[PDB]
Amino acid sequence: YQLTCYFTNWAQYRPGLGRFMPDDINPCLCTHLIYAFAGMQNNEITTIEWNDVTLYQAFNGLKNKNSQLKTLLAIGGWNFGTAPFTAMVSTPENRQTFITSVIKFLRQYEFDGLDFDWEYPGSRGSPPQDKHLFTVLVQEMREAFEQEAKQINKPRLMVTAAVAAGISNIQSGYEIPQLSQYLDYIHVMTYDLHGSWEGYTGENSPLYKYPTDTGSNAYLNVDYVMNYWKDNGAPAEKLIVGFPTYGHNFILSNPSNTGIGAPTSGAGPAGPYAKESGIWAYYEICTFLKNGATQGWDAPQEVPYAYQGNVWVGYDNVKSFDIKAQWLKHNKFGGAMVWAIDLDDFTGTFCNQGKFPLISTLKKALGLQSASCTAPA
Ligand SMILES: CCNC(=O)c1cccnc1N1CCN(C)CC1
Repeated sequence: YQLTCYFTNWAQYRPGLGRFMPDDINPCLCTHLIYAFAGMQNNEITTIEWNDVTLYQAFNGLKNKNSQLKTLLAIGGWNFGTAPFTAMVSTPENRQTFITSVIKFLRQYEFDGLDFDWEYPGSRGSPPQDKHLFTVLVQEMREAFEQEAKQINKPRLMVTAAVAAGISNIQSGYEIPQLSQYLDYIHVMTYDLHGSWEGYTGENSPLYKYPTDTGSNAYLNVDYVMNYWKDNGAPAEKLIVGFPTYGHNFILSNPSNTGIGAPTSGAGPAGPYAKESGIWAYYEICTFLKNGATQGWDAPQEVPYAYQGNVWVGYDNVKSFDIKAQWLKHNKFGGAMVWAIDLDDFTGTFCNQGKFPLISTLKKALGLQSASCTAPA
């Protein structure tokens, strides 16, 4: 199994104990590390933060401590949107310009591959033709990587993608069988499956449906999404399950109603570290629990929740990560990806469950405890 962990280049701006840099990553923890995010200018890949070059060096320098560790650069993300992707795939010339730039960039800064985080082909402004053009782009990148590997006599660069969990987004976004052929790994975003935008409490990443989930709401769980990808053409072995080291919080309309599907008035408060509206890092959630919140367990969906006064949070813990990992193994998927390494309790001081408690749970469960962690020769 792979254990693939996203690192975010804005975690550096968090105050005090929240500050997270590439050198805070245990190089033995994950099998793959993904750097979020790269940008695009004139159909060519670029940095986005002022100090990305320095951070790349520290990030890829972690491979000097683990001979087996591989790194990838993720281009795009939510705020990036679809416009530069649409423009880049719109002509063969623009795609070639991009692919050439990527090969040069990854080799220069010593990344082992590219993760496409186009959110999403065929939606959020992206026209219908981008569904097929995304397939074309990925195939062309894969084949360019194959050719480059032989010309310079080095291992081939990897091409992966973070992909939609919403069924509508999947249907308008991906030619699954064709796309799966050329991608090395498919990182399925099996989280953000519920949120305050719905007007009621719901879990961030429930494994199974809740009894009341009817119609299209029955699709908002890890099991359905992963199986949808598999049943519609993606090989299980290439499919990577998304694991969140964060939760979504809510403001309860009635503090007396604290169950799944309880009416809410909006997003819960930003945390003191990640400072994200409606989102708490796992370590921020641990503070919530320590400060007197009541623990809940969503039994049908195998995930925890917690509430105090008018604040409700749906999240993942050691128990839920374990259950999901056992499920993953039973279904013979390629492994797990984690958003994000900087949201786990990396210091171990918030949750008192050791360093990186959530990711460590996956490392143990996926048979990676005895994985090689030695500097290269
Ligand atoms: C911060 C923006 N993140 C992304 O675009 C992203 C890219 C790849 C995988 N997961 C992503 N998240 C979507 C937003 N969620 C709140 C966390 C996970």
